[PDB]
Amino acid sequence: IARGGEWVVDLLENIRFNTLHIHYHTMQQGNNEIIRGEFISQPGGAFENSSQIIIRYMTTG
Amino acid sequence: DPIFQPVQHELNREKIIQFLSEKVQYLNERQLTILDKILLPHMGQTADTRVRKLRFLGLLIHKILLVIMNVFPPTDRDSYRTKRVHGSGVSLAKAFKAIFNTSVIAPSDLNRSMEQSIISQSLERKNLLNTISALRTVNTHQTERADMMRRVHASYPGYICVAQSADTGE
Amino acid sequence: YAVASYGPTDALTGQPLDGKRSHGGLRLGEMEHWVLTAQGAMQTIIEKSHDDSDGCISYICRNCGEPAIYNASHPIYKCMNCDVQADIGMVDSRRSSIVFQHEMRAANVNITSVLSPRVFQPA
Amino acid sequence: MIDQKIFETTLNIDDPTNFCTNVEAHLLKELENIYVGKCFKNSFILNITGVIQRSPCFIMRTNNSGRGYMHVRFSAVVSYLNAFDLIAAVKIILGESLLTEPVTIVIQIVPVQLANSSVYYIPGRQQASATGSI
Amino acid sequence: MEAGYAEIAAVQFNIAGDNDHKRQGVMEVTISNLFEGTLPAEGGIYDARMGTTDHHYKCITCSHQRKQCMGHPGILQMHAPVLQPLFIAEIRRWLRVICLNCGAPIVDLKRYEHLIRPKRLIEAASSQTEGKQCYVCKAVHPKIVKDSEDYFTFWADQQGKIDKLYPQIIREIFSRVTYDTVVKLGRSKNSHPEKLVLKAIQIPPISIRPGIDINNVIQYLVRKNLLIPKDLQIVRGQKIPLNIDRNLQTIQQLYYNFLLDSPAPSIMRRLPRKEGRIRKSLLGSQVWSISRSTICGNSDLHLDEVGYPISFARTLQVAETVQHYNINRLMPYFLNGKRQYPGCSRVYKQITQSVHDIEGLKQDFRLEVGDILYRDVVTGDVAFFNRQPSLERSSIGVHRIVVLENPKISTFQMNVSACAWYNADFDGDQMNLWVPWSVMSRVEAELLCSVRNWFISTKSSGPVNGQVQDSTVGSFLLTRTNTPMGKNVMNKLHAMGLFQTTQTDPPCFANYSPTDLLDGKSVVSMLLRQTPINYQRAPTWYSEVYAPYMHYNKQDISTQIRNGELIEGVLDKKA
Amino acid sequence: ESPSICEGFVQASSQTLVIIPDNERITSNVLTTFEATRLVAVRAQQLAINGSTMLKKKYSSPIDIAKQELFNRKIPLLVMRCIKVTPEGQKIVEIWNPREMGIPLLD
Amino acid sequence: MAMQKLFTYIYEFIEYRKMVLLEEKVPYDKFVQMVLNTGFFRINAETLNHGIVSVFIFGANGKYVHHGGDMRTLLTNTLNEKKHYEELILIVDKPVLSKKNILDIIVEQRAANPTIVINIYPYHLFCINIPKVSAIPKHKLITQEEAQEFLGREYLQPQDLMQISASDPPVVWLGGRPGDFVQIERPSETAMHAVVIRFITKSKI
Amino acid sequence: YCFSWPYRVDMNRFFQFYNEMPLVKTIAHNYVIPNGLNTIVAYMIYGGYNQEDSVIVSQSFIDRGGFAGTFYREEKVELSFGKPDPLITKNLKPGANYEKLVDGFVPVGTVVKKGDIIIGKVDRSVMYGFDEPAVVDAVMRPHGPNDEIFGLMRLRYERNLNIGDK
Amino acid sequence: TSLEKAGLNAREPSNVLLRMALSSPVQVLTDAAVDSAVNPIYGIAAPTLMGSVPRIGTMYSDIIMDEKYITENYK
Amino acid sequence: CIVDYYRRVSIDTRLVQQLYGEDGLDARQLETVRFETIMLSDQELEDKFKYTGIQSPLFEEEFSRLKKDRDKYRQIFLNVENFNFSQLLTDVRQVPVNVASIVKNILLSSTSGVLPFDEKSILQKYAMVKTFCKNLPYVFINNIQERLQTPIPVYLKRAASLMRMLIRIELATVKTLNITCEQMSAILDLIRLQYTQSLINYGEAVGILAAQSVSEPLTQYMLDSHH
Ligand SMILES: [Mg+2]
Ligand SMILES: [Zn+2]
Ligand SMILES: [Zn+2]
Ligand SMILES: [Zn+2]
Repeated sequence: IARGGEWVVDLLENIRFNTLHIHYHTMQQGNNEIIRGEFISQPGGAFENSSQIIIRYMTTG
Repeated sequence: DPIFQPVQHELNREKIIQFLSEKVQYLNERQLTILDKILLPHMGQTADTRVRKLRFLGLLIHKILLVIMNVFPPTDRDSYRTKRVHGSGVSLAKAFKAIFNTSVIAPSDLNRSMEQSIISQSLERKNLLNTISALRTVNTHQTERADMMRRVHASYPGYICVAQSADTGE
Repeated sequence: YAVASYGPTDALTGQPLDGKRSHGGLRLGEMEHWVLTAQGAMQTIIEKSHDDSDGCISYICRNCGEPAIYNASHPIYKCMNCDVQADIGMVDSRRSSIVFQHEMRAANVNITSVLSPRVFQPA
Repeated sequence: MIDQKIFETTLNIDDPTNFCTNVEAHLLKELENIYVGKCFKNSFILNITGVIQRSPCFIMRTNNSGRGYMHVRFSAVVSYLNAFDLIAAVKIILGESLLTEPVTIVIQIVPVQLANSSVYYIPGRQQASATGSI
Repeated sequence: MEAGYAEIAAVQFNIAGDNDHKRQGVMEVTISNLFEGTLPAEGGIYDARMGTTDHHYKCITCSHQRKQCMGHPGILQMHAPVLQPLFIAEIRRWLRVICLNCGAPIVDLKRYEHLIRPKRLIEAASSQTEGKQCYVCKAVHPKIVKDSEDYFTFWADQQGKIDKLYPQIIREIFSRVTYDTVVKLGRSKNSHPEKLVLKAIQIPPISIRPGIDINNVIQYLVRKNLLIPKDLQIVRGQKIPLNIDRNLQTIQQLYYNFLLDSPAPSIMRRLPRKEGRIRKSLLGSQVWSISRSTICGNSDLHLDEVGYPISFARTLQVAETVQHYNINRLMPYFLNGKRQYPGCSRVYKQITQSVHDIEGLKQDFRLEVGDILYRDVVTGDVAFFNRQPSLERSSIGVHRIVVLENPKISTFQMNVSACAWYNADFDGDQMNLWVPWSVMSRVEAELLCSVRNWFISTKSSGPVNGQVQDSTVGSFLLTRTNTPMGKNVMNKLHAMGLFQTTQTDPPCFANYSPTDLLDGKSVVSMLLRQTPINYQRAPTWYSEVYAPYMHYNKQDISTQIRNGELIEGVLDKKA
Repeated sequence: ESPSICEGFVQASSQTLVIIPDNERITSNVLTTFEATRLVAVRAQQLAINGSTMLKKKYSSPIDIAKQELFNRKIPLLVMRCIKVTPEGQKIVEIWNPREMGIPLLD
Repeated sequence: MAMQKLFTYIYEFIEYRKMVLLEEKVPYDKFVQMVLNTGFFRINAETLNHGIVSVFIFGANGKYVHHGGDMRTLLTNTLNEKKHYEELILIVDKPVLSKKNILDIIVEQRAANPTIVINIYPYHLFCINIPKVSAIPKHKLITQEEAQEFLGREYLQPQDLMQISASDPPVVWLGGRPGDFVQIERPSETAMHAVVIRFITKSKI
Repeated sequence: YCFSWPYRVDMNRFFQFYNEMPLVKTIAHNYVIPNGLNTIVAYMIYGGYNQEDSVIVSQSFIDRGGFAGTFYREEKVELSFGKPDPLITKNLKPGANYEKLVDGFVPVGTVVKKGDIIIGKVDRSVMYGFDEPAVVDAVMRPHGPNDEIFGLMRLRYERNLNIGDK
Repeated sequence: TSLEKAGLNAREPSNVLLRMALSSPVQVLTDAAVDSAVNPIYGIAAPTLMGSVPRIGTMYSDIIMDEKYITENYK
Repeated sequence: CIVDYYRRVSIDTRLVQQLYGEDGLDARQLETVRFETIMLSDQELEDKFKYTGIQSPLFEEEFSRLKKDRDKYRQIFLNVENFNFSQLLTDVRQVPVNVASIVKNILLSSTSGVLPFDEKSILQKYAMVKTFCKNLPYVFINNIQERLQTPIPVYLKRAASLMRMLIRIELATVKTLNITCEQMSAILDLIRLQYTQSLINYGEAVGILAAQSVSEPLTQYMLDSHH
C-alpha cells in the first residue's frame, strides 16, 4: 500500500548465477567476434554483489 | 593485442599488474587485491583461492572451446534449467542495498524513493482469480530471439502453465 | 465516447487533446489519412484535419516567402523583410505546420514559401 | 506628384455567384473599396480606374468555404514623392498636408520642403510618412 | 486591407545567418527577467511581442489572441559568436578545404569541378589537405581535428602546435572566403560558410514554447550570455583567460543542447520518431465531432446503414445554413432545442458573427436566413465509419445513419455483411464514427466514399461482401431440394413470411392458394427476378472428398440461375 | 557578411492562362467521379451561402439542388483542367463545361 | 566459354547494328590465338553513314586490361588513324569494369576526343543475341521527329519520360546514344502488350 | 472482486451481486471464488443477431439481476472546501450546476450528472464530467501523509448487463 | 531503386518534406539547408507537412465560376 | 504516383507509367471473361468463326482479323510464359466490359426471334463493328477527337487491343446473325459506355492504392512462413 494505491512486486525472470552462458552472435552483427561465454558470480547469496566476466573468441583468434 | 602490446610476452608479473593498474609494491598488491574480489567472487575473495580460481577459469574457457568445436550446442536461452524467478524479497533488497548507501551513507528520502521504485505493477482487483494470477505471473524483461522467448519451451511443463499467456499484442 | 466540435486543445499544436480521459480528441492517424487519400476525399480531410483540428490561416509575403503580420480588425499589414513591398497572401494551414516551420527556423533553417503565381487570362 | 502604376492583387470573393453576375462592376467596386486611399507597393493609390487583366473566378481549393479569389492586374493613379520636393500647405495637428496627396510630416498652415530621407509609404496606411524642413 | 487567397507552390530550404535573424526578429532579448508581476517582461524571453500564450493579453506584434497569433521570433545578440549546431559537419568540411590566412581554396577547384555539386565539397574535404602550402599566401594548412569530448570545438594542429579555433576565429576565416570558391565547390551563394557562425541567434516564438521546459535552456542561455564581455575579441593564438574559456564553452553547449540534445528536450528532437511533430501532429491529427463505440450486429440494418445510438446523435451535430428553401425544415429542429429529438443545440448568427447556445435564446426565435443551425443527427444522414488499423481502401466507408432511439443501446450497429469492409467482428471490436457536418464533406461522403463504391475490392477486383455464417448456411437450407421432412416446400403463408423483412416491395402471391406448396428455389427466384442474372457453377456443397460417401442429390449439385430464376442447385459460399 | 535570403529571392513570374481551343482538347468529355463530386460540393456550399437556383423544382437541401443541377445540366460552374505549367510562364489549361459533359454514375 | 560465344555473337551484334564489315572474318582458332598473342582482337565495321565502328575484344589476362599505359597507347594510336570513327567499342571482362585505372584512361581519352564515342562493355553484352532473349521486350529507336511529336501531343519534356541507360543491353545492341528515345513494346498481363518511350541517358561506367 | 468492498474506496472495480458455482466445476474453483452464472444457452440461429461472435441475451434475465452489479469510482482532491459564493462570479465554471452542495461536498445518496459540481473548492471546484450519471455514497475527510485533509468522494454506478457488454 | 530511404532520394531528391516524413527528418533537413533545396509542393506528404491539402482527386481539377452562364441566367 | 489528365501515372511531372494499368482502368471495374478463339485449332476456328452465308472478301477479312488476334495473343502470352517460372497461358482475361453478356441480354430482350437472311444488314452490322473497333481507342481521349478523327497515339492503340480483340470474338458475324442493326448499335453504345465508366479517374492516388493492395497479401505470406 503506497500513495493510496495497491501494488505488487512481480516475479522477475532472471538468469541463473554461477553458470556459464555461451552465446553465438551468429547474425553477423559485431562481425569481429562470434562467441561469448558469460559468467556471473554470486559469492554467497542472492543479496551479495555479483561480478560478470565475459570470455570471448574473436575472429582474430 | 593492439591494447596490451607491451605485456603480451612479459613474464614479470609485477609489470602486468602495473600496466593493468594504469589501464584501470603496495599499489602492486592493491590492484591485485581488488582483482580477486571482482574476478569470480563465488570461489572466494582471498589470496588462498587463486589456484582454484584459475582452475575454474580454465574450465570455463574449456567449455567455451567445446562449444566452438560443435561438441556441445550453445546454452539454451529459454530453458528454465538456467533461469531463476525473483520476487519481493530479492528484488527489494537489491534496491534497498542500492538505496541505502546513497541516502544514508553517501551524505526521509529513502522511504519515498523506495515507494517510487514500487510504483515504477498495480494490483488489479478484477476478481480473486486476477489477484492470485497477478501474484503468480512471471515477467521477462522482430528477430529469432523474439520468436523463441515467446514459445512454449519444452522445459515449461509443470512449472510454467503451457496455456497461460497474452493472446493479443507484443 | 463522443465529442462535439469544441473542447480542450493542446497548447503547442492547437489540436484536440488525447481522447476520453482528457475530455476531448480521438485520432485520425497516418493510416486514416492514407485511406481518405486513396479514396481521394480531400474535403473530408479539410473538414476533419483543419476545421475539426488545428486549422489556421497563415500569411506569407509573396515578396520574400516569409510569414507576415496581418490583422483585419486592428489594421496591420507588414512583413519584417520587405516592409514597404509586402504582398501578403492568405494561406490555409494548420497550427502544427506553423509550429513545425517555426521549429525548423529555430534550428537556423530558413523556410521560404514561394506561393503559386498569379495567373491572368490574356487581355 | 501624380502618376499611374500597374498593380497586381488577388481578391477574395465571398459570394462568387453574385459577383459573377457583373464581374467588371463588382471588381472595380472591390478594388476601390480595398486600395483607394491606402499605401500599397510603395505608393499611395489615390483612386482606381482601369483593370488590365483578370483571372477566372477560381474557387478556393484548400478550404470548404466555397469562396473564390480571382487575380487582378489593375492600373491605378498613384501619388509619389521624392527628396527636396515642395509642399504648398501643411496643417499642424507633426504636420498633415492639405493637398490631394495625404502626407503626415514631422518637423496653422506652414509651407514645407521635403528632406532627403525619402517618403515612407507604410502599406495599408491612409497616408504617407515623411520628414522635411521649412 | 485584404490578404488574398494564396497557395504554397514551393518551399525553399536554406541556412539562416545573422542577417536573417536580425531582419526577421521583432525584438531583442536584453533581460533575463521573466515576468513583470503578471504581464511578461519587456525584453525577456516571454516578451509579448513574440506572441501570446494566454488569454489575458494580445501579441502586440499582430494584436491577435493566442489563436490567430502564430508567434513571432525574437533576436538574442550574443557577445561572442556561436557555431550553428546543425551545420557542425559543414563547418568541419569547410575548415580543411580553405586556407585560414587568406581564405583561398587550398585544394584544386578544377579537380572536383566535374563532380555533382552536392558531392564536390564532400570529396574536396575528403582529401588530407595537411601540410598543403597555399598559393596566394604560402601558409601551411594546419590539421583540423575534432575534440572528442564535445560536438562543436575545432582544433588547428600545426605540426604538434595546436590552438583552439574559436567561433570568432572561424567566422573571420570563413569571411575571408570569396563567393567564387563557394560556387566552384558546389555550394550556393546562400550557403556561404560565414553563415555557419552566428553572432545573433533567433529566439523562437512563444507558440512553440508555451506554458509557464525548453524555456529553461533559453533562460540559462540569456543570462550566461550577459556574463561574457560585450567587447570580447579573440584573435588566433590569443590564449584567452580560463574564466571565460569555460563560459564560452557553456554558451555553445547550451545552444547545441537547445537544438540537438539527445533533460529539456531540444527543438530538433520534436520532429523524429512516431510521436514527433511530423508523424503525430502533421501526418495525423486529433479531431473534434467524432464518436467511438463498440460495434455489434443488426440483421435489420441495410449493408450501407449504421445504427447510431440517440445519445451520440444529439452529441454530434450537422451544420445547416438557414436559407429560404430550408427554413421550414429547420424550424422543427430549432423549436425542439435540447429538450426534444430531433433537436439542435447551437446557433451561429452571421450578423453578430457569434455562436449562441440554444438554451440562452430569449427572443432569438428569428432563425434568420444566412445563419448556421447545428442540428442533431437524424436517420438518413451519412457518416464515416472507420475501423483501425486502416489498411484497406474500405477501412473508412460512408453509411446512412439509422438513429437507434432506444436509450439503453450505446453500440454502433451494423449489418454482419458490412463487416467484410472493415475486417471486423463482434467480439469486442470498436470503430470510430464521425458525421460530416459541412456541406462539402457531406456531398463528398454521399457521392464518393459511400460503401457501395467499395463493394468491389480495389485489391482483387472481386466482390467484398456477401452472405456470411447464418446466411450462407441459411441460403443452403432454403434452396436445398430435400429436407429430412421430405421435399423442401413451404405453404403460401410461410412463403409470404420470408419476404416480411426484406424491406423491398414484396412479390405477388395472389396466384397461390393457401395450401399451395412453394419450393425454396421458387421463393428465391421471386427475389432474384428483380435483378435477373445468369449463373451456372457447382456449389461448395458438392465436393469430391465427400462424394464417395453421402447421397448427393442431383438437383442440388449444379447451381444454375437463368434470368434470376434459380432452377437447380443450392446457394452457398460459392454463389 | 551574407545578405538575407529574402533579398536575393525573386517570387515568381506571374503566369498567363492559355486556354486550349475546344477542338484541341484531349482530356475526357466525361466528368470523373472526383470532378462531379467536387462540382456538386462547390455548388451546394454556394447554395448554402446564396440561394439562387435555376431549378424549377423546389428542394429543401442545397445538396439536392446541386445534385439535380448537375443532372439537369444547369450547374453554373466550369471545370478547368490544368495540363501544363510552361517555364516561360504559360498556364496551359483545358476548360470543360459540365453542362455539355457526360455525368458519371454517382449512384 | 565466353570467348566462343563472344566470337559468334559479335558479328550478330554488328549485323543487328546494320553495319557492314570492312575486313574479313577469321576462323575461331585464329581469333583466340590473336587474342592470346596481341591481347585484343579488333573488328572494324562501317555504318550506313559511312562511319567506322571499331570493336576491341580484350582477353582476361591481356596486358591492356591490367596496365593503364598500354590502354592509353592503344586508344591514342587507334584514335589518330585516318578514319571517320563514329564509335569505339571495347569489350572486356566484367572485373575490368571495376578497375579504377582502366576507367580513368577510358574517360580521359573520351574527353580528349569529344566527337568520338568510346564505350566499354563486359563480355555478357555480346555473349548472346540480346534482342532474341525472351525476357527482353522489343526495343526500337525512334527519330527525333517522332519523339518530338509524341512529346508535343503529351505536353512533356524529354526529362519527364522514364529513363533508360545507354549501357542497357538492348540499347547497346540498338546503338542508342544518350539523348535519344527508345520505344519499347512490352508484354502486358492486363492489356495484352503495351508501348512506352524511354529517354536514353548517360552510359554507366 | 474483494470481500471488503464497502469499506474500501475503489476505482473501476465492479462488484457483481450474484455468482454461481459452475454446474461442471473444475479443480480451480476449490481455490478461487466462482464468478459468473450458469446461463441457459441455446446454440442456434435466431434472426442473425448473434453472428460473428455476438450473443442474444434475455432481457428478463438482465432485469432479474443476471450479471448486474455496482461500479465504483473514487474522487480524491487535495487542498478550502465550500460552495463558492456569488462574489466569485467570473472564475466560476461555465454552466456548472454548483448546486447540490452541502458543506462543500455532495450529500450521500444524491444522483450527480455531467453538469453537476462535486467537492466545492476555493474557483477550484471539481466538475463531474462523466456522461454516465452516478450516485454519491461516501463523504470522507481523511488526513494525508502530511496530516492534511482531502476530498475522497466515492461514486456508485448501478450496472446491469448492457447491449455491447462482453 | 528500392522502397527504402535511398530509393526515395533517387526518385524524388528535391522532395525534402516527403523524405523528412519518411525517416530521419534532421538529417534530411540539414542536407536540404546546405544544398539550398527547392521543394515543389506536390504529392501527398509535402502539402500535408505544409498544412495544406494534397491536390488529388476532388482537388485535382480546378473549378471556375461560369460567368457567361451566370450573367445569362442569374442576373 | 498520381493519375494525371492523360491517365499516365507521374510523380510531379516525371512519368512512372504511360497508362495506369497499361490499360487505364480502375481495378473495381474489371470482369473476368474467356477468350474463345485462344485454344481453338485452325480448323475448328473456321468451323466456329468463319462465316459462310455471304461470299464477300469482307468476311474473309473478318476471319483473318480473328486469326491474327488469336496469334498475337498466343505470341505474347507464350513469351510471358517463357520468362516466368510457372505462369501458364490462360484464355481468361480481366476486361472492362463483358461483351458476351451484353449480347446475351440484348438477344433475350429482342421481341423478334431468328432473323431472316438480310445481306444489307449483315454487311452493315459488320461495318459498324469494324468502325467501332477502329474508334475504340478514342474512349481514352474524348468524343471531340473521335469526331475530328485525329491520330491516336500508339500506346493508346495498344491500350484498346484486348477489348478490340474481345469485341471481334463476341460480335463476330456468326454470333450476331439474329441481332438487328438497331440492336447492334445499342450493343455498341452500351459497350462504349461501360468502357468509359471503367476508366481510372484523373487525380486518383493509385500509388497509395497499390501500396495498400500489395501490403495485405504480405501479411498472409508471413503467416504461411511456417508452411
Ligand atoms: Mg474482433
Ligand atoms: Zn516580405
Ligand atoms: Zn502574434
Ligand atoms: Zn592562403
